[PDB]
Amino acid sequence: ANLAAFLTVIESAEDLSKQTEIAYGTLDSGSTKEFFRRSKIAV
Amino acid sequence: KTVVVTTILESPYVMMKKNHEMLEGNERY
Repeated sequence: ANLAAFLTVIESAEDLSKQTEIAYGTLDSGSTKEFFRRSKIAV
Repeated sequence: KTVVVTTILESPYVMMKKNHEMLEGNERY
């Protein structure tokens, strides 16, 4: 039965922040790093 | 002319914006 079941059978930025195992980075000097540094949202 | 509007912070009806510690006026809500 379980073989039959086997054969038969991140989605956003928040899901990325929650997952610490996956690593994420940005360009060292750019609008992206500055935007993250100056941001005030929790994520 | 202006109306005195009363409210309470019962989300999501009324809630302060991001970093609202520095935010004031009608914009802070």
